[PDB]
Amino acid sequence: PGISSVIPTVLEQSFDNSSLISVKELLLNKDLIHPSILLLTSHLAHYKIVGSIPRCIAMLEVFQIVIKDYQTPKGTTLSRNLTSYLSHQIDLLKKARPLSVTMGNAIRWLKQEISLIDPSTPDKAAKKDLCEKIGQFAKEKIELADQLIIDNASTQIEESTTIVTYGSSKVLTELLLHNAISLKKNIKVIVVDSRPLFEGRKMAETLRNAGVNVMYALITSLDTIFNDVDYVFLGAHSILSNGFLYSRAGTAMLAMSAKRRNIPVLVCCESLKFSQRVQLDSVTFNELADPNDLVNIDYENPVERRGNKGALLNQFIKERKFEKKKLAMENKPKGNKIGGKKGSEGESKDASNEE
Amino acid sequence: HPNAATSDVNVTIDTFVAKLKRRQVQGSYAIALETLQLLMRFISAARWNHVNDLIEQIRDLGNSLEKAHPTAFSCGNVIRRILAVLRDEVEEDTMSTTVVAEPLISSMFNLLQKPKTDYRQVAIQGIKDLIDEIKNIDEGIQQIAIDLIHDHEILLTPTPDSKTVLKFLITARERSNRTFTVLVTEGFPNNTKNAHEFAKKLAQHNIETLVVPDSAVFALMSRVGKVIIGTKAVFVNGGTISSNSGVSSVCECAREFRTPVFAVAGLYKLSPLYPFDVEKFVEFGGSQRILPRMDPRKRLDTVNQITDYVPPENIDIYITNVGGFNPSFIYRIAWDNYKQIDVHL
Amino acid sequence: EDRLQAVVLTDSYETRFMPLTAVKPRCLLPLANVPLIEYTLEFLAKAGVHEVFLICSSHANQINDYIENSKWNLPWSPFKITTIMSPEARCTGDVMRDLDNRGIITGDFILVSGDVLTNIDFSKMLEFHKKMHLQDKDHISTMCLSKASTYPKTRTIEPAAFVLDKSTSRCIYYQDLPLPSSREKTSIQIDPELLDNVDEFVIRNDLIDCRIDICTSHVPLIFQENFDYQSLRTDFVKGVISSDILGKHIYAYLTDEYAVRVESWQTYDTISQDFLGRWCYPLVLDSNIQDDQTYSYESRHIYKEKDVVLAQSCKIGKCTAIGSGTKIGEGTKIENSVIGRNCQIGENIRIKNSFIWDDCIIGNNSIIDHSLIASNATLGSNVRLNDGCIIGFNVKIDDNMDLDRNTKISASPQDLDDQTLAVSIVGDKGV
Amino acid sequence: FNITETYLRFLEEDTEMTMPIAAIEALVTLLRIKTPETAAEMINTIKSSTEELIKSIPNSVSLRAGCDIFMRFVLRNLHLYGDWENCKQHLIENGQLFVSRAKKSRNKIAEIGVDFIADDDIILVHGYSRAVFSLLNHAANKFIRFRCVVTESRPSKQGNQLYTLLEQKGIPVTLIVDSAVGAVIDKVDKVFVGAEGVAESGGIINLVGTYSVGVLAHNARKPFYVVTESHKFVRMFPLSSDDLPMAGPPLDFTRRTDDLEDALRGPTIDYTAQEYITALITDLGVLTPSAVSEELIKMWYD
Amino acid sequence: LIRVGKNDVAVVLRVDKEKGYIDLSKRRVSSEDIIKCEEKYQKSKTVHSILRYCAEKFQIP
Repeated sequence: PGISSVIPTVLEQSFDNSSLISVKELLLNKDLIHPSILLLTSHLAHYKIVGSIPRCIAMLEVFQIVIKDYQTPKGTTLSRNLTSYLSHQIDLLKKARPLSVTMGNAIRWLKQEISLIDPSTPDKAAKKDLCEKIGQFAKEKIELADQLIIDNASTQIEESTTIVTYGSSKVLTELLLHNAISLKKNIKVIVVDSRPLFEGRKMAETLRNAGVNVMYALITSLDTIFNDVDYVFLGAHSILSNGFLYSRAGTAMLAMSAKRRNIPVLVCCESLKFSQRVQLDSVTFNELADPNDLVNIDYENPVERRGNKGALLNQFIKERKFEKKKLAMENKPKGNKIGGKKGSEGESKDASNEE
Repeated sequence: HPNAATSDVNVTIDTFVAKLKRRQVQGSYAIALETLQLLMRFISAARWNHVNDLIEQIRDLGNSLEKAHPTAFSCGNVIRRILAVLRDEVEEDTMSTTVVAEPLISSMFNLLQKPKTDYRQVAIQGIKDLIDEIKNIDEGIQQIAIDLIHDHEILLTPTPDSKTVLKFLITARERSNRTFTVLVTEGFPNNTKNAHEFAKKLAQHNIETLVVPDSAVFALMSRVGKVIIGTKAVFVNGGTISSNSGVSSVCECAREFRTPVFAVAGLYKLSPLYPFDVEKFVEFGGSQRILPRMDPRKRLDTVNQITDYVPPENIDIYITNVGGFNPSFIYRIAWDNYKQIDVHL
Repeated sequence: EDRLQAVVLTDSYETRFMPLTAVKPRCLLPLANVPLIEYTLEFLAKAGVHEVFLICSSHANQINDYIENSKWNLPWSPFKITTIMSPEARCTGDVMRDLDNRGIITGDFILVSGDVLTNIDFSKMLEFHKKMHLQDKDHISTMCLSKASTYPKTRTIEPAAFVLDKSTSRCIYYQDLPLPSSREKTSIQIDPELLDNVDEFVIRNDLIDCRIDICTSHVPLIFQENFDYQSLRTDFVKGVISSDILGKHIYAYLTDEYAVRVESWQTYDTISQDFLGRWCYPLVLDSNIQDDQTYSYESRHIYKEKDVVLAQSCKIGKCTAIGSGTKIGEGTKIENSVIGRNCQIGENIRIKNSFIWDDCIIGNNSIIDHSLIASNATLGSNVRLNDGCIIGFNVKIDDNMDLDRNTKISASPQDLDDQTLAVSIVGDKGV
Repeated sequence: FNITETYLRFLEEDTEMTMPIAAIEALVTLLRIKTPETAAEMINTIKSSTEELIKSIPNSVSLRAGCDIFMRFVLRNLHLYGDWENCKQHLIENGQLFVSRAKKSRNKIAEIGVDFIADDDIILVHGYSRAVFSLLNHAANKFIRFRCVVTESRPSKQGNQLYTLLEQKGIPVTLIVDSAVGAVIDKVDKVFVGAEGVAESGGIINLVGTYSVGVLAHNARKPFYVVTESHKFVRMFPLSSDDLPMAGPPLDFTRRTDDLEDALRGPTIDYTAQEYITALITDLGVLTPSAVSEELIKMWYD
Repeated sequence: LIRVGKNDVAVVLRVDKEKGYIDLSKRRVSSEDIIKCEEKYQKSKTVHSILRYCAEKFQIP
């Protein structure tokens, strides 16, 4: 059946609409669930590496694995309880960590596929062709697109560069790595780190693993870092029907700063991340997590100090809340690198109707 | 001028220097107090015979102190104030010794045109007055301060390091008729623990407290009503040095959204010297606190700073013990406390 | 708790710096355009010193002169300098014996071997030492230790493996290995004398040497008693462990923050780099300690003194310090290198990770990489240097020369190639 | 046969057919000699010719735009899957036809899209375009109260030329230096601009000074307008504030001279952001907001 | 679909037998020809493989 109720810490007065609670340690579940989904959920819940791009790929891989493992029952057809199973999986995912736009798209695609082939064909012939098709799709709309984006970026970069970067966006890491290795230009990389997830640190580590000249900074230290420095790059999660940048935590402020100090910002996005859902603020739907992330006192993740703070429930009238997904302003980013080479962010849903 | 003249007459200068260098002394108020004490010691013990020479000596001492530590503005300010106090008395004396018209309190054309007493006691009294002034600032702010914040309004608080700002907040919170929601920005490499402490204090006081990370400033900005700075030093044109980390960006954001930006500090923190360079006055922190290891960290050059400088364009209000002032007006206040020649030493 | 004397072991590690230390004393040499003794003195002051004692033998007159010239000579100082003059060349045992013969040792005396500069507060350490002393009557000396950079790889000269306790903080074994430099001996030994008393055995290697010692009145007496101990780390600590005098305790203080002593050349360079960055919390040059100094702070870890002149259009990298009275031309690429006081740099010079001492002329169209130039030694036109090339005192490198990796140049005007006279050895010229 | 030679044909004359149209015509002429039936022998050669032209360019942008448009048209042509001859013939016809079209487009612009200036609205004109001038002249034939303000253009004294063209129609005019342009926004109602090209982002590729003007307009909330013939859509993205594929130097700091020789190397091409545009007047309907980008998308199918 | 590396079936339109210009088409190709062309390609590859070991062994062109 699962688990219900029992939530840690205060519920707060403001920003109460989305799930923030749940299974962290498993106790009593339905005896039919494939464990790979559960494992994935466990990973996603306590993840520090993933950021919009790889999650969907991982999900796809999991689905493929499931298909490979899937065996049709002797009585009922191929699609009878499969849909129910899928629904259950979705519910589990939501309980663990809310579904992204890419994930939704993937789900839609899966549904379409299900509709395409009606229950009449044998087992070993259908899924052989399905898995191949899915692989082909993956090759087409993801990796190739990424490659195209990279190549576009390559021509767009001039001579003598000093760049400030943020996030654990895989595409950006790929880009920077490419710059370092195959282009052999005068590239300087400055990294910004955030409190909820150590993405900046990871980026820095990756850079080190290549051998790049790295400056390391935070959200607070920005007034002195400019005083020569030109380009600013950000990692996007999804672009809505309005045209606003619906992305991760510390991006919008950086963009604003860039705008203030002359030189504009450039953001990268895929040709599948676009959504039909309409929202213009972070209050509508937001990725909210447990206040356990904002407990550690600086330095590193595993330290555990008995300093000043370490209580939430016992404290009378105290609201410790943090947000993960933000909505950045429309006019501030100028450059968008998508499947159609180059374009403005004001296009919004030009690819959505195109499909 | 070296320390050859002062060795057995005054010894505490070295101790003061030591306190400055290795940061044994903490909080600008304490520094100011120390400076006052030093001045008192100088006055009670040393010999003068002449007045101009004494003034020159004092100036030299001030210069030396400045050279020893540039980030200690309060120390300088107090000295300047004392000099100003001396100067007026000296001027008065000269008029009696010899034995004038002015449109206002000070004249510009007097510089162009050619122009024993118990002054020691007066000088001593000046120091006492200064001490008294230092003692209570919050009592002269609260009569103006608890008039701005209203019901169902939301406050945003960068820099909780200052002791005055907290007090100001507390005084406002005391009132039963007034209710407000508080958003607190953390400040990672320099302000975190202090911020936490502030939050705890707020909780204790029984007010609605919201702890906000440095990245989550943008999302809540549609609801933000007022902005308050925990500044450490005030200057001529309006620009201020803030008490470490996470002030500039927030101010910029406020400016963008046209959110009112308040500042509470005091006139002892106010300096008659100009902040011509950000790089000269602002001191930087430590690299060790950010990231562990040393051998791979030779490649990873980390940038982190203590103090923060905010332009006078963003900040509009400077409420002190006297009253409410502007960045376009505060210069005159400084002049009323520090004289024309006393600026350069 | 108050009134503590200091004894500094100076002029001990000569000829360890193989090119230098022949004409001028070891400690008088500048770290970052300012003498190494000063930092040590500052550290001592921070700790809490009431009287200063220095051990001099090699070029003592110069040291004396320096002392006379120094700030502590004047009556304002809480601590006065009185030097110990001894016969030439002796071990630390002999020095200790000599000290004992004289007799100034009272209570908890401070003994520092070499020159150390660190950021950690010492009062707390002192308090700890006192409290531990108050526990049991037969307590000896304090040792300082700091956490290393995760994995050891740049440490070959002194990679001491410390087997330590968590409850008492006490050393069990001391061993030196040349394993990363030369793969001949890769072995670890544990003595079974203290196995069934400690129980909590933590074997560690990643700890850096500091060699700062807080010592009781027992130590000189001990030294007098057992004359076989010439050294203080290799034989002494081990002896103490193996029960030379039964029922005795020693300290090993653990700190998370940075603390490293000066030992070799690469290590020295690393220390300098650390100093340049914000590794040490209060130790910055812009505060001005020597009073004659006029250093000021600038953006991107750049130090500039007063009266420093640099010409237009010169792209700089990261972490650069320039001394007073410098004249630098056009088209220079400067990266992670310190330039000395009153140095005259020409035109079109590429520098990366190097080090330049006081008053040096760098010739036109030259490339300097990871190499050190000592005081009053000049570089001519077209000189190409590689990683770790030490240049001695007053060496005149004239027109057109190329030197390969790890080439050492003599300082005194013997055994090593390249001499102080005109042109470095590509064509035979010298004494 | 050469396209460059053809281009160098008109110089003292012109002032009629759009440049991008002449280039297109030249291209067509080049094509209709060496048999357009084969795609292997022809398209590659055309591309090579275009590359050569690009290499030879002194200070022109729209040529590339024209050529790519032509290419696109050609591509569109052979989708009917009929026969090689008829399609080829049609293509051949479509060169002179294209030229003919331009005039009609101009006429359409001058009759429909001239309603902005009616109630004595004072116009601030900068950046020479033929279309804008046509609009102006055609607006004087309807006897409508209007007034003109001229900002001084200095590439090689084009401002004077401009003022000389307005004297033929007999209309009061005054000269304003682009330094005191900030002082006078009070009596002047609206700002109008002629562009060299329209970017992928939406922004305008223009002349010696436009960005500043745009900024001023934004400050004053008096609307900024761009009037161009609809064929200046190039696949170019100015990502930063001071970057364009320019033939001239982008702010070159010249060495310490004495005889005053190297000075006049100031930015002769400037770029403004996408948000500054209020209305863009084109023959293919009254469209502005994100229309150029849409058109580009339609063209490239991406 | 196409991009890099993937096998695509073509049919020759126009040939210039003088200097070297070859025209190709994909739309004229039917579903029947797909396997055929692939098979041909495979055969060609096999032939190439056959005449490579020989080249290697005797060290001849």
